[PDB]
Amino acid sequence: NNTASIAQARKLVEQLKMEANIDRIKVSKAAADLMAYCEAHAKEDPLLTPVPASENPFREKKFF
Amino acid sequence: LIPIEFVLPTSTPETALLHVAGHGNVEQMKAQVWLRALETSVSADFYHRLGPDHFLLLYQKKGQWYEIYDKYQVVQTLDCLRYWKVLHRSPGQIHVVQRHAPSEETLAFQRQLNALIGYDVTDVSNVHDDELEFTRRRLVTPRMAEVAGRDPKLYAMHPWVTSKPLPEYLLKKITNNCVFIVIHRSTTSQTIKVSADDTPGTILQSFFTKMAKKKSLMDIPESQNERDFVLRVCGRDEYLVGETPIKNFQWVRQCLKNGEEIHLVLDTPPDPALDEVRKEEWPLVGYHEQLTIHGKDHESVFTVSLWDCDRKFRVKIRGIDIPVLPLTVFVEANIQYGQQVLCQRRTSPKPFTEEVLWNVWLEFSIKIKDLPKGALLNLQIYCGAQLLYYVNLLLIDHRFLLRHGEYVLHMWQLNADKLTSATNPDKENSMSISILLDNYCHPIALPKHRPTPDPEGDRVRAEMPNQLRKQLEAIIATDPLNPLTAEDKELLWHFRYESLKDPKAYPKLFSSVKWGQQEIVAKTYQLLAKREVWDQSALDVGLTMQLLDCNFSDENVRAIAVQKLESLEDDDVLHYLLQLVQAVKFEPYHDSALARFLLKRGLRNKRIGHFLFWFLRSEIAQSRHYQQRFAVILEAYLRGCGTAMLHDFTQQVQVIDMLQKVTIDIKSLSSQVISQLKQKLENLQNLNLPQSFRVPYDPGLKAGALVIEKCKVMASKKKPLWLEFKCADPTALSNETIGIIFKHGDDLRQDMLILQILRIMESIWETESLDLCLLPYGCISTGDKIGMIEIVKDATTIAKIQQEVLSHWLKEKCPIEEKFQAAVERFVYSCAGYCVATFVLGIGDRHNDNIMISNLFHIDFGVPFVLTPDFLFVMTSLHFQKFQDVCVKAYLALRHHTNLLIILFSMMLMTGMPEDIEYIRDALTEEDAKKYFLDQIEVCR
Amino acid sequence: SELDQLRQEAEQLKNQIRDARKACADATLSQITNNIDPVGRIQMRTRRTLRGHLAKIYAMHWGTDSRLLVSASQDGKLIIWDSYTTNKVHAIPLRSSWVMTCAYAPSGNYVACGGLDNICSIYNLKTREGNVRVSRELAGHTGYLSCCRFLDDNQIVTSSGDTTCALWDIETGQQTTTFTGHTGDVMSLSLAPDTRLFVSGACDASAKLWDVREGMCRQTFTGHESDINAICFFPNGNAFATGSDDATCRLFDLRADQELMTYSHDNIICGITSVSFSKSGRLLLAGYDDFNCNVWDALKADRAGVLAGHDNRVSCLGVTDDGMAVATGSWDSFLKIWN
Ligand SMILES: Nc1ncnc2c1ncn2[C@@H]1O[C@H](COP(=O)(O)OP(=O)(O)O)[C@@H](O)[C@H]1O
Repeated sequence: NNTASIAQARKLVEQLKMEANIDRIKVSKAAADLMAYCEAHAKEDPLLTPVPASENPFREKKFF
Repeated sequence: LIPIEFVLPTSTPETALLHVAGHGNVEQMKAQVWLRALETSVSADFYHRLGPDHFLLLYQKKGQWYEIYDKYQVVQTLDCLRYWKVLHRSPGQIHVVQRHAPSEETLAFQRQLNALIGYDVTDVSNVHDDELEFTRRRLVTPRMAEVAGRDPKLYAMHPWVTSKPLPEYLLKKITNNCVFIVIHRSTTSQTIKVSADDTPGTILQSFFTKMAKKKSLMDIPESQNERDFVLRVCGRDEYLVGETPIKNFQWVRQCLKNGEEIHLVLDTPPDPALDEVRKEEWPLVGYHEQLTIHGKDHESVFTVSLWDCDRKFRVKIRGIDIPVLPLTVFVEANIQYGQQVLCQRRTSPKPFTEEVLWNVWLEFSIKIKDLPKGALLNLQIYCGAQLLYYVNLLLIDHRFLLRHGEYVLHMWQLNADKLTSATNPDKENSMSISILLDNYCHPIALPKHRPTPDPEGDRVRAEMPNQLRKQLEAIIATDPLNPLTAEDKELLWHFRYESLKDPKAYPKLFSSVKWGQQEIVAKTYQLLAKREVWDQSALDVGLTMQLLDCNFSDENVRAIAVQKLESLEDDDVLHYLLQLVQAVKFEPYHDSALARFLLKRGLRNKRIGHFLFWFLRSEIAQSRHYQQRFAVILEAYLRGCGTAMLHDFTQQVQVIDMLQKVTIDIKSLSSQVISQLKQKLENLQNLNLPQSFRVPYDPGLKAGALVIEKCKVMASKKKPLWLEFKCADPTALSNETIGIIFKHGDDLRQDMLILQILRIMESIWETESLDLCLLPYGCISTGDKIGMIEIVKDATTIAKIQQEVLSHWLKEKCPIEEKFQAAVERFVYSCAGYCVATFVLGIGDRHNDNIMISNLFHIDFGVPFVLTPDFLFVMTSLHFQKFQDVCVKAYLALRHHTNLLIILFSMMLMTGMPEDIEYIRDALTEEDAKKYFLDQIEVCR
Repeated sequence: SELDQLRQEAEQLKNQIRDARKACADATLSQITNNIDPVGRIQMRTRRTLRGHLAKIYAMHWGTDSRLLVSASQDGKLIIWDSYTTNKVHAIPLRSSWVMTCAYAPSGNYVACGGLDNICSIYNLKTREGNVRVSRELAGHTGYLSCCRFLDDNQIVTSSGDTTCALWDIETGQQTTTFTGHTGDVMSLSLAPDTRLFVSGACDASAKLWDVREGMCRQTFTGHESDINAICFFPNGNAFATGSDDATCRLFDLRADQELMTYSHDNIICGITSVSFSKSGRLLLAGYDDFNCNVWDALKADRAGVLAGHDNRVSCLGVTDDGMAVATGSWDSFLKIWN
C-alpha cells in the first residue's frame, strides 16, 4: 500500500510548496490597511453609526 | 441432455442411462424417466400398472438418503449435480425407489405423541398450503445434528453447572475457602471437609483415598473404584459431576443463602442406554441476475423475478358467504409489514345479508417489485365501523413465490392475535371470504438481495460535524419506546455507518428504514454485510429482546438477534425462556431461526426441555391461533429426547388428566362432597394414578403415593384442591409432604409471567450484591383456567392472623431471640423487596387477600404498594431506617435497567394479557429518583 | 525511503511556512488598535420577527436588493421573505425535509437550497408560468449539501460533507471545478466580492483559500482548536473571520497568511454557529449556541453588544448588502431582523 500513501504524500508537499511560495505582507501593514479601511467606510455603515430613523425603512415607514 | 444412469425400482437389477433435459427443472427429468421406463424396460408392464406417485427420487449423499421433495427446484439447486461434478461422477445416479406404506409401530408412536401434545400434527383439514408439513420435513436435519452432538453420560446426569461470580453477601457465609460436605451412604453420615474450589472428581478421589481402608463401614462394595460412583443431592436427583468448582452449583448457593446444611449421597450413573432415540426413516430434504425476463427469448422463459413486474398489486374480492349471521357493512383490505400499513383500500356500504358479492377489483399503490418478503394482506369486515371479523394472508409464501389463484379463507372473530397467518378450523360455522389473485403463465420468484461493496461507509471515514453528532446522539439515547419522527428517521437513515458502531441504537436504526420500496431494502441488506462492531460487541441481552419484537419482521434483523442469543448460557436461557416462547408468535413464517434455536437448546439440557415442553403444551391447549405452529415445534422436539423423558412426560400427563377429571367432577357443586372427594381419590389410586411423576415445576422433586387424610377443599371462591402427596425418594432427609394446590377458574397466564419477571429482578439485585429475599413459588398452567400451584408450607395468610398481632405471633413462632431477629430481618428485607417490585409492576393496589407470611411473599397475582402498620412495627426508626435504605438502594439498582423492564413489560402486555404502558415510565422515572421514591414511602406511611 | 524523505520534506516546508509567517508577525492588531477609539456599546433592537416556519430554521441568505431573504427550516419548506413587509414572496415546499442551506441569487431570479439529499436543487422564482419550478438537481456530491452561493444565474458554488467543494454550471448541471484538499467535512464557504476567490471552513479546524479560476488551494489558515462552523470575507476582501466550536472567533488576513486577532471571552464556552461583518467590517456579528449573538469590535476585539432575541440556538445570521439591517435565524422557528 505504497502507491496510495505516496500519491497522497506528494499532493501534501505540492500543496505546501504552493502555500509557501507566496509573498506575504508584514502584519503591521495588514493591520494598518484594515484599520484605515474601516476608518474609510465607517460613515457608510448604519449599524456602526445609527442613521436617522427616517432613512430606516423598518422603523419610519410601513409602506414600501 | 445431462446423462444420468437411474437405478430402476425393479430388475440382475436393471439401470437406465438417459440424457436428462437439465435446462429446465426436475419435472422435465421426471417426464423423461417416466417415458424411458415405459419404453425401454422389459418389465414396463409393472410400471404401466403403477401411476406416477408410486415411486420416489432419492439420492445417496455422503452415505445417507435425501428427498427431492419440490419439483420446482431448479437444476442448480440440485446439489447432487455439483457434488458429482466435483467428484466428476458422470453419469450421475438417482435411485428411483418404490413407495411404501407406514407400519404399525410408527402409527402407535404418532398416536402417543399426539396424545402428549393435545392436538394432531398430521391434521391437514385447516391449511391452505403445505407450510406446516414442509416445516416438519425440514426440522429433521437440525435435530439429527443436535442429537448427534450430545454427551451421553453428562446429559443423562445433566449437571446443573453455573459460571456467575459468587455474590458478596454469600462470601461472608463462606470462610476458609472450604465447605462441609455431609457425605451419606445407606445410613452412615461421613462428614468430610473440602475446599470450596474443587472439582467433584477430586473430592471423590480424596474420599476414596482417605477411607481406602474403612469403606466397608460406609456399606459400599470394596470391589468398586471411584468412577463406580457419582454424587447426588439427597431428596432430589440433581447429580454433581463434571468439571466445575464445587462452589458453582445452584443448589449449593441456595443452601448457603438460606443457611442450611449440605447433604449428599453416593449413587451410580444413569446408564446412557436409557437415553436411546428411536431411529427415524424420513430421508432428509436464486438471485435477480439469473431469474429475469430481460435478455432472453420468450420460448426459453420459465420464471419471472418479482422485481421485473413494474405493475401495481391488485386483488379480487369476490364476496362473502356465512352459514348464518351470528346494519351497514363494508370491507377494508390492507398490506402490512410488522404492524406497518404500507397501503390501504376499502369498499362501499352494502346490505347485511348472509352472503354478498362484488366481483370488484381493488388496486394497491405499491408496485409488485416493491413488495417485501413478509407482507400481510389483512382483510377486515367492519360493521355499522366496529370491527367484527378479520383474517390475514401472506402474499409471498415459504418457498419464495407469489400467491396466485382462487383462495377461500375462514375468518377469525373479535395484540398478537391480529397478526396470525392461519385459517379458522371451524369450517362449518365460520364466515368464508373467497378471493382470486390473478394468475401468471410463469411463477413470480422474488430473489434475495445481493450484498455488494457499498462504499458510502467505506470512504466516509472522518468524523462528522460535532453539531450533527450532538443532535443525533441525543435522539439515539432515548427510551426504547421512543417515537421516531420522520425527521429522526431521516437524520439516522443518512447516518447509516455512524450508528453501525453503536449497538445501543440498532432498534432505532431499523425502525427508520422504509420497507415500502426496493432500493431502500437493497441498501439496508448491504448495510448489514459488514457487522464487525456487532458480533464482537457486548452481549447485552436486554437489547436483543427488541430485535425480536412485534415491530420487526425482517429475515436478517431477527437473524442477528438470534446470533447474539446463541452465545448465552443455559441458566440465562432459562431465565427468559417464557418470552422467547412468547417471541415465536411474531416469526412471520412457521419455520424460522428462533424456533430452531429453541429446538437446539432443548436437546442438550433437560430442565430447559421440561419447561419448554410445559410452556408449548400450555399454548397449544390455549393459543388456537398458533396452536398448529406450536404443535409442529413440540412434535419436532419430542422425536429427539430420550425414551425416559418421553415416559416421564406421559406419566405427568396422565396424572394431570386424572386430577382434571376429579376437579371438574368436584366443582359440579357439604361433608358429603368431601367424602366423594375421598372416594374419587381412592379410586384414582386404584385406577392407576401413578406414584412417580417428577413434579412439573421441579424436575427433581418427585411426588409419591398420595396422603389421603390430608387433602381438602378450601372455602374461598374457586375452592381448589389442597393436595398433599408424599415424597417418593426414600433417602430424603425429612418427611414433609410435597404440597400442591389445584385450582380451576383463574387465568394462569398472568401469574406465570409475573413470576418470571420477579425472578429476573432477583437475578439483577443479586448481580448488584444485595438480597431482598422474594419467594417465587413455582406456578404452571396446564389448560384453560386450570393450574398446578406449588405449596409453601410454614405459611399463613395475613388476613387469617388478623381474623401487635403479627409481632406477637412472630415472637411466639421463634422462642429464641436470635431466631427472632433473623426473622424480623427475613421480614424487613422481603417486605422491602415486594414493595419496590410491585410499585414497579403497577399492581400494589389490592386488598390483602393474597399474601402469605411464611419471610413474606404474595400469591394470586390478579398506590405503590401496601406498608400496613403491622409490617413496620415488626421492622422511632432503626430497622425502619435499614428498611428505607434498602428500599431506595434497590429502587435505583433497578432503575439502572429501565431498558429491560420496559421491553419485558411491553412484550408481556402484548402477548399475555386479555395509555396502559405509559405507567412504567412515570413509575420508573439519582437525587430526583430517590426523592420521588421516598415520597411514595412517606405517603403510604 | 521515498516516503520518509517525503515526510521530512513536508515537515521541513511546514516550519519554513511557520518561519515565513512569524517573520511578518512584527506587531499585533491589538497594539496598533490601542490608539483608535473603542466602538462602545452597539445597543441593538429587534425590529422584525419572521413567523411561519414550523420547525428549526437552518439557514438564511439576504438578497442583493437588501430586502428579500431566503430561509431554510426543518419543516421541509423554503420560504422567501420580504424583510420590509414580512410577507412571504414564496413558500416553496421541498422534496427533502432535511434542508440545511439556502442562497438567494444575486440576480434575484433563482434561489438554491440543499441538505441531506446530496443534491443542490436550484429553484426558479421567475418561471414561464410564474410557479416555483426546479431548474436543476445538481447531483454528484457524495455527502449532504452543507452550503452554496450563487455566482450568477448560471453558476453556483456548493460545499458538501464529502470533504470537497465544487463549482457548478447550472445549465450543464456539472461540477465545473472540484476543490480537493480538505481533510474534513466542509461546513461553510463565502465568496469574495471578486468572484475569483472563495474561502471554505471545515471540521479540521482550518480554512482554505481557493482559486475559483484554477481550482487550487492558495493558502491554509489554522489556529482553531475545534471545527470551523462559519466563515466570511472582510468587506474589503483581504481578510476573513472564522467561527468554531472552540467558543472562539479568529480573524485571518490573506496577505499576512496568519492570525491577526482573536475574539473570545472566558464566559463564552459554547461554539459559534454563524458570523457576519458590517458593511464597513468594524463590527463582527457572531451567532452562538446559547440563545445569544455577541457583537465584537473587529479592531478592538471588544464585545460591544449582544443580540438576544431568540429562545433557542441562533443557528444562522446575516447582514444586508447595504449594511442597513441584521437578520438572525434560530432553532426557535423564528428569524429576527435587527437595527
Ligand atoms: N402457592 C401457594 N402455596 C400454598 N398455599 C397457597 C398458595 N396460593 C394460595 N394459597 C392458599 O389459598 C388461599 C387463597 O386462595 P385464592 O385462590 O387466592 O382465593 P381467591 O381465588 O378468592 O383469591 C390462601 O388461604 C392461601 O393460603
